[PDB]
Amino acid sequence: GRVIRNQRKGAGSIFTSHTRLRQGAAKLRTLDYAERHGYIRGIVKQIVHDSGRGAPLAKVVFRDPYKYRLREEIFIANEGVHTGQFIYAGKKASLNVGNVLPLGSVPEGTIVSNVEEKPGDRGALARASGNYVIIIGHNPDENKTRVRLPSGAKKVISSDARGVIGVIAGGGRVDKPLLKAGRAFHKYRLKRNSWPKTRGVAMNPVDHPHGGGNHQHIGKASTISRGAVSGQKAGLIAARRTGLLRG
Amino acid sequence: YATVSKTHKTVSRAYGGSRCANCVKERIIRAFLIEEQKIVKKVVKEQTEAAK
Amino acid sequence: NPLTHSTPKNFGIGQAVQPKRNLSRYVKWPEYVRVQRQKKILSIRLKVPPTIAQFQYTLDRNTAAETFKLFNKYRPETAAEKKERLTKEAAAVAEGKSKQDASPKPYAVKYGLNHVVALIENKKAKLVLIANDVDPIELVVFLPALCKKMGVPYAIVKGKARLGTLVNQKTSAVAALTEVRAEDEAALAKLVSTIDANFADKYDEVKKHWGGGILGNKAQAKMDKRAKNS
RNA sequence: GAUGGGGAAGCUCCGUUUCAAAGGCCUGAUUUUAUGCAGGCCACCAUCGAAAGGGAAUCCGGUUAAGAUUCCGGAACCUGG
RNA sequence: GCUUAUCACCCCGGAAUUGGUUUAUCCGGAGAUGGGGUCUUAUGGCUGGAAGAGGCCAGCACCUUUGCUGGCUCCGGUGCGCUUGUGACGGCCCGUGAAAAUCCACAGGAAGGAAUAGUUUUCAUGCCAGGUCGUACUGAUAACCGCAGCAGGUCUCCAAGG
RNA sequence: ACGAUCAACUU
RNA sequence: UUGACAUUGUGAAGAGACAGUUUCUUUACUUAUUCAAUGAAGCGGAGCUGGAAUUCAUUUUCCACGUUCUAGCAUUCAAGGUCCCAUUCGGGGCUGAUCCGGGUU
Ligand SMILES: [Mg+2]
Ligand SMILES: [Mg+2]
Ligand SMILES: [Mg+2]
Ligand SMILES: [Mg+2]
Ligand SMILES: [Mg+2]
Ligand SMILES: [Mg+2]
Ligand SMILES: [Mg+2]
Ligand SMILES: [Mg+2]
Ligand SMILES: [Mg+2]
Repeated sequence: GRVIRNQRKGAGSIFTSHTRLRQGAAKLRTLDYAERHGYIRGIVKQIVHDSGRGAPLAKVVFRDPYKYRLREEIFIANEGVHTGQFIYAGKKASLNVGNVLPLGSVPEGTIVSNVEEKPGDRGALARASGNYVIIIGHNPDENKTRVRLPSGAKKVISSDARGVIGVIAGGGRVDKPLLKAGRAFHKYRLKRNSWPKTRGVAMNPVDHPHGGGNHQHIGKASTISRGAVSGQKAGLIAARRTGLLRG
Repeated sequence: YATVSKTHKTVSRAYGGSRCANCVKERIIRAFLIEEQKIVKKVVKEQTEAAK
Repeated sequence: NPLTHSTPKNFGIGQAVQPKRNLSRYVKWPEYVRVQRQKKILSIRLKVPPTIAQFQYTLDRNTAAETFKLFNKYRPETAAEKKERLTKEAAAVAEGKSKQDASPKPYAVKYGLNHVVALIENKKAKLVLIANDVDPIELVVFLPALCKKMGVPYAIVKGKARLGTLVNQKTSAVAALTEVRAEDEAALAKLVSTIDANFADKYDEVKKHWGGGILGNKAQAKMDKRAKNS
């Protein structure tokens, strides 16, 4: 009989993201004439930590083609990129780690990151630390490229969509156990208000579908259908299966 | 810094009170060497464009 | 001069900030400019039923110029001439009084939509000029059919502003000659012949032809490329 | 949190730079007097939000029933002109 | 006002027999140790401000506005001391720990400028002004909240000897 | 190869 | 969430059943609608300039279009080249920087 926690998150009052210390949105350059027809050279000034982000960020300076000034861009740093390195972004850019190329300008098997879903969206795929997209094929007839995503999914993207050669830096981060509540605390105080988590079965029925009972138990199937409504979707939503894989 | 004279705020050199005199030396050497290399590069290009 | 040298810049990609070029093609115009351009584009993209697009078949430059040369000989009297005409009429009423008509009969261009449509219906109009740019077009869209029904020669001519300046208005949207002088009857007959050769005689064929359906520059090029191979 | 704009029967709601024609710098200046045409200058969008965050510049001695880094005496400093 | 520094940097020189060096093991042919220099002025010293003030005393006069006169006010030491500021470091993070106003410098070269007053002056001195509102007192076993002059509650600075 | 001076508080 | 009608137009194919009608494929078009971006900067077509023509100079042709050791620098309607003017410490046009369509992409 009460609005439950996952319903309350959408009003976004105390559940917004903590963005005070963040360096700015990490995205590729706006796709312009220079990247569309040739290449443009930028310089890596800094590799900086970003609050709430596992991967480090590269800060790259490009010359403005139309006005006398410099433009800062916040890239997600790939493994091996160093300060003082020259970055080449465009159709005619070379196949080197850190360079930004259209997906149609790389051979099959190329490892890229920060891949655009559509050309000009400035990077949407394979952004977290240690993640990458594999180029697996080309269809020049329909100007399309097949890729494998970090989740194992196969995708078809415009060959004009851009990517950064290499793999996102910071990999292996989740291989270290946190060991204690305080490290999770500090991890999430830079992200959002999602920790700690109270179990639904530890609540009363007013608070959660899992609440109540003279023992802690869910009492009805925890696999919830797609067509369930808000306040009902607590548990395993639209689960094709459950239980430990391979016995 | 708006109160004191220019002497307190700069050094008698190019990029006086903005760069550290080793970075200025590095800038000078890099500029001269890359400009000479650009001359060499275009002479090589003009030579190799005469092969045909 | 030994003190001057050839710099030339390299405006290729990655070098030498681009010079100022004409960007008139990429200007983000105000909304009213955008809408008044796109409305014309949409009008010609859609298939135009023959009742419209009977317009945009306007009288050509030479015949229109001579037509207006004739119509300019029958300009309605303005306020300045009407005031002194009324003074002459006042004097004639004072002393002369033939019956009441010491002033001569006027020969003037007839204008005004309701007045002209009534003249067409009574078959008094000997030549009707219809402006080609009346918005809303419903005001004159029936006029060519009405003139054809009544057997009155009509021309679709460019400029409601031009008709207006003919009849001392900002805009007229229609003009008509119902009577001309003897020395201008033969010129009127020549105009009627030329006008009928373009509007009344082709009316039945125009009434069955749909306008519009025209593509833009890029789509036209792409369709030409497709048609070259397929 | 206005404006542009959109929603709402409406009280009003969204949104904070947005799908807007959104402005002020120097220089020519006959200084009865304020301007006349010049040629670009970013495109930053109002405003409110801290007496513990940032921040131009003052100290000592004396003095009252009750005021003082504020008054008196002396000695400084900053900003604008 | 003069002077005064850890760090940093410069010149000479070319280092294995490796050296220098911190409480903490880092540094050196990408030039160490060494010799000689440059710089930030935290901070301290001397001088001006300034002894004329303030402090402590001694002689007379005394409510005659209430005083007057004179002297001294100096030189050292010590530290795992306390409080506090600061520096160079070191540890820690799947945590790497605001923004803007504002000020300055540099790059650039648009203009402007030369002989009994021809430009400009971030150098010295000189002239004028700096509005508005707050400012008393308590801040608590009696000045606040708790029905009160209530053993409750209510943020913070300084902190002597054994 | 020591001598002379100054100074703490730990064991 | 699913269907229907409206928004909602234009070509074809062609399953056809059969002057025509009627459901039914499949794909096509762009201007309605929808998504996104930019300070709406380089879009589309053609041309010039290069190389393979087994070209007929006749593009039944495709690809390229000034930047790739280096943590420098890149701005004053651009120097230059050409014309015009009563030119002084100059002013202007064209070219440099191909042409055309005003569809920002
Ligand atoms: Mg739990
Ligand atoms: Mg319980
Ligand atoms: Mg249930
Ligand atoms: Mg304020
Ligand atoms: Mg007091
Ligand atoms: Mg005073
Ligand atoms: Mg006070
Ligand atoms: Mg007080
Ligand atoms: Mg007080």
